[PDB]
Amino acid sequence: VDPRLYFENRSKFIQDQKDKGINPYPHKFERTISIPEFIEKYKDLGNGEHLEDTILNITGRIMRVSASGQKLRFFDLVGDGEKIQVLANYSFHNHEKGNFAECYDKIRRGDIVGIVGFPGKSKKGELSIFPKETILLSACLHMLPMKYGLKDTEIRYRQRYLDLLINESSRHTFVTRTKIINFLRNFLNERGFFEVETPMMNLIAGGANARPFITHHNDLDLDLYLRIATELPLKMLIVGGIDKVYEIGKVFRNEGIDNTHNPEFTSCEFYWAYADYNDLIKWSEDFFSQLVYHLFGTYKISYNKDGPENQPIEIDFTPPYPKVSIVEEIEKVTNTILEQPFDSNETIEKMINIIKEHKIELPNPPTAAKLLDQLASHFIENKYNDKPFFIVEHPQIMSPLAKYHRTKPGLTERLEMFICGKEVLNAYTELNDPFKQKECFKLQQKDREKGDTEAAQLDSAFCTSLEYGLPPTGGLGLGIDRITMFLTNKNSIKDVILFPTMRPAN
Amino acid sequence: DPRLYFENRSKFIQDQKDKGINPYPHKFERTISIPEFIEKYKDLGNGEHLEDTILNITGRIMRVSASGQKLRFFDLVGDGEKIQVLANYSFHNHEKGNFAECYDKIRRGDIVGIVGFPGKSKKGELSIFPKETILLSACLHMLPMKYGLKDTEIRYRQRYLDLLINESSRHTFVTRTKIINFLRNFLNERGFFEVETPMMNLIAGGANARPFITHHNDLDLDLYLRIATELPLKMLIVGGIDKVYEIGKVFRNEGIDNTHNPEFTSCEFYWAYADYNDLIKWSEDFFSQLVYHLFGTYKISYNKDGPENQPIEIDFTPPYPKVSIVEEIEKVTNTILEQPFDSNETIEKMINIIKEHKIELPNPTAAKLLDQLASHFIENKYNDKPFFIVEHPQIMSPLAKYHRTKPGLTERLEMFICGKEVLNAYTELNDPFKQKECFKLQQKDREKGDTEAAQLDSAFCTSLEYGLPPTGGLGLGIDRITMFLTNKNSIKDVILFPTMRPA
Ligand SMILES: O=C1O[C@@H](CC2CCCCC2)Cc2cc(O)cc(O)c21
Ligand SMILES: O=C1O[C@@H](CC2CCCCC2)Cc2cc(O)cc(O)c21
Ligand SMILES: N[C@@H](CCCC[NH3+])C(=O)O
Ligand SMILES: N[C@@H](CCCC[NH3+])C(=O)O
Repeated sequence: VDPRLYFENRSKFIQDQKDKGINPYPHKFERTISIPEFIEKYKDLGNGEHLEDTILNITGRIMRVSASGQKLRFFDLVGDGEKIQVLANYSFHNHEKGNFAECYDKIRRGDIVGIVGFPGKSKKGELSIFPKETILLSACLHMLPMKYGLKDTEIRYRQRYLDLLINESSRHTFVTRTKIINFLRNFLNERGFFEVETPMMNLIAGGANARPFITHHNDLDLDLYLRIATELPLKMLIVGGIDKVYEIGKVFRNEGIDNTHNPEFTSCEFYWAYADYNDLIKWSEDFFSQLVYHLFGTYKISYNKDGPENQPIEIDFTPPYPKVSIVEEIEKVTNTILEQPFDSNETIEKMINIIKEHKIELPNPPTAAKLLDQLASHFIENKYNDKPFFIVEHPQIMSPLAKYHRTKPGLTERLEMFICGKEVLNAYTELNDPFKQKECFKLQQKDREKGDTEAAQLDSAFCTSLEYGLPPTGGLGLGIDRITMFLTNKNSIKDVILFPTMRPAN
Repeated sequence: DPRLYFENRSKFIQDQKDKGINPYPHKFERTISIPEFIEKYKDLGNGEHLEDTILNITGRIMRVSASGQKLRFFDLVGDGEKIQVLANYSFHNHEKGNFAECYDKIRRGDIVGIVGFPGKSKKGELSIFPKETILLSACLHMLPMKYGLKDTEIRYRQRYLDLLINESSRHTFVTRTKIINFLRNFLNERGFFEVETPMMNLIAGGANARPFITHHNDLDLDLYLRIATELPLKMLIVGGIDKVYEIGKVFRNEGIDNTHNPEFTSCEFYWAYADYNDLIKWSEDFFSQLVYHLFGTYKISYNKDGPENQPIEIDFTPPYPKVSIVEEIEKVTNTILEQPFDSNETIEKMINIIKEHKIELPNPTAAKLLDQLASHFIENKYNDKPFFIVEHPQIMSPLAKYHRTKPGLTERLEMFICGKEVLNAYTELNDPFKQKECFKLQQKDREKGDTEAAQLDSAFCTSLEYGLPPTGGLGLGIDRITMFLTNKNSIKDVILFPTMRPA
């Protein structure tokens, strides 16, 4: 009933041990077997069968406490996601080491224990460790929460260690997460790609449309920005001759937090010399179809799109995926023509009016790209939940770094894969002409002058590298935390990050 | 003069745009790479042409030469390998353009798309014989030669130029990536689990270092970049992930030199039920197996005093020497450092030792004092082999478990190559009551003006109360390890883009 008193009592227990000799936090307990190795080694065992001649050293944490009297104690020992029962029988206690009840009366739920004992099955067939001696390695001073206590509470986030022990689903989630990354690292390695590291602190934060973080180095007396993307120095490396290059790492964007946006998230971006939009389309279908089959043995997975209570939709990752041109589909759904230039007063007022007619949010500032972006967000982004699908060939006012379309004026060779209306992949044929790049950086600075503080600044060091000749390349970005959300059936980005960014408890 | 060169090539590109031809074509389908090309056709004798194999080649032209008007030669470099291109007036497809006009425009550094056949020259240099050559992306500047990158900062700002000219820089970052590749699989074979902890936190803990500050606007919240991955990894051990690690960047806001870049790559792992001794063997196993994986031997050549002096042989054969820090300082300085080490007297004693040896007084707490004594009297004891500094005082190690038999010390180890700290490990402190004792001690030395004194994480202290099992944790400095395995005397030579001033 009273956790504050429970913790105050256990604190006295630890100090009462030190006064009366014992050390409650010993340095080393040489373990002999792990609990998973234990279950494998002795699961194929008969009912009631003991092997009291094989003595083993095993560790773990107590998570269930019960007793069938003063002479038989029952526990649940967990370790590495698995579990065995501890069957402490008074007959098998090494009495030279201490009194049976005095030893086990101290055990509480959460205690980390070292056990010397032998393996066997119970009468009912429960595979158990049968201790000869049990020594406390690291006591748990607090009361562990119940599964109910964490269900719709933020303790999973602020106290992830509780979530990792109590909920089996949590360990499963993050084991899947690093399997997603393990797949992608080798998927690129087996294809001749070269993993690198580009700085996260920069004089200018380019590569995306987002407000950055700013820090300060004292000894240099220099203001550095946290990277919002890895796009530019990776393209500088293609110039350097590394024709197959990529990076898996954290990027930082100082903007709103919600179920799809954590301030720091993991991205992967690879750059592929002598590849284009089509290769990036085929790559995205190849990788996602194989990523999903690698984890599930199927191409169709089910996802609770509307939360856990409501029924799930089924997502079919089987290639090929639908391709939807952003301008012409917005055209069709709205029955209008977006005349070019898309950034003209006529086309901007037009889009303002169709945003106003449908009572959709007006973006501030009403830049032409944000109008198009909200139009695409409100009209084409949730077109398919049955499968992933590509929104392609964005106008050049939206894609300052994408190469212009080879047969469609004003558009780019850009693609974007969505799952359940959530952007998960960004790719395009790279804009490799320094003459046309400055015009998209100087037009972005004027967009910056209108209050669009996401409008990309002028990186000069990157512009100079374009002047030594960037070969025709194709680059693609992956939002890893979002891929993990869908592939682990979680509705929040806080559920696929170990320690998400939270409002402080003060 | 370069300025005129860039402007001619700049005007040259605009001429092509007005003249009709696209100077930056969208797509050239390559059939074969330059590495595959050498592998596929290395064995051809001097003079043979397979005129039937019409191939599509890519690369960067890095040499221009001619023999009259009908013969043109270039060096096509790609993926670190180089082949010849022999353009001859007979094989040229005259339907696509004039021979001389097509090839007079190609200059050193240009990205081209060649369609031709494989063959070896009369002198026997493996060549590609184009029927048609297309400029895919032009080099507008003048690329320097190898000497243009010697006495300059250019390698660090324009790493792409260094990678394109100095063939050794490409070897170093391949080695850097192979180092990390080996370490990840070394841990993964032993059941370790890779995670990613926050880089922005309410508190910067896990090391004795001053952090960077930043601000998240929507939350109106100041956040510190992580100086270590230590504390959030240990709370994951509490969560039941007994073999956890993270290979990533950490940020420390201090001075820059040849072994300090404000952001650097570390690897920390945490191994429950292991100890000071298990980590000692892990370090010896890993560094011996890593060296052998790279070099086929346990002995390395490293120019400790630069390429202008004779190098030394680093023998990574295990085991490595272990040296106690307080014991050795006391022997080498012929003094007695008494406990408490942060007592006024032995603080005054260490200060006087530094004074009569004429060493610089650290901005003078006992832990900073001890660190200075170790740096000048211990840390260069062994250069021919890596060695461990062990059993540090707890005054220095607030997160390390106290030594089980040596009072005042901890079960800590630091490994050094050529006097550079490259590894840090100890038996983790898991008694939460001793932890807050050590964190409150850091605040007293923080009150004396220590920017690098650890502030207490209340989240982390609460974590140990739920029970942190006996654990041994270790930390690697990836960049510094990369330096010694690539024979580099600066950390900037192993970081693709080191932190530097604006141009
Ligand atoms: O995860 C995210 O996805 C990216 C979008 C992602 C699409 C694929 C290419 C890389 C970028 C956008 C974003 C913003 C933010 O402030 C926080 C976040 O977690 C994310
Ligand atoms: O390279 C470095 O190594 C680490 C020391 C290294 C020892 C082994 C464990 C990981 C940390 C110290 C350091 C500080 C700094 O501000 C910039 C830097 O580049 C380095
Ligand atoms: N850096 C991009 C991803 C790669 C786009 C294609 N080069 C982004 O932030 O979305
Ligand atoms: N975080 C430590 C490395 C790990 C030490 C053992 N937990 C450091 O910065 O040196």
